[PDB]
Amino acid sequence: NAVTATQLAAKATTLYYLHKQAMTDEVSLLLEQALQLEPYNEAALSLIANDHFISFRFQEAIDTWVLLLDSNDPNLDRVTIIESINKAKKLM
Repeated sequence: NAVTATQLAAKATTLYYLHKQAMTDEVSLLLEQALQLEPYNEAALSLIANDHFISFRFQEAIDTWVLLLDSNDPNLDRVTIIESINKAKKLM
């Protein structure tokens, strides 16, 4: 019935990328709500990490990705996430 965490994170993602990649209160709240429903939501944590990365906060990007890796979702693309961590690590 209700909107899913991924659907909330998808709206957050649209408002983010199409609007100057700003973490506004609106984007942050949609993400918070995705993570209230699913604490390890891939779409949500991935936006947060990417936003850190884009902002050159490489340590915080890594922390978010490492947190995402603790997901128990068998389908999680760990490979791409760890490539992201590795890039970030090299830019620090």
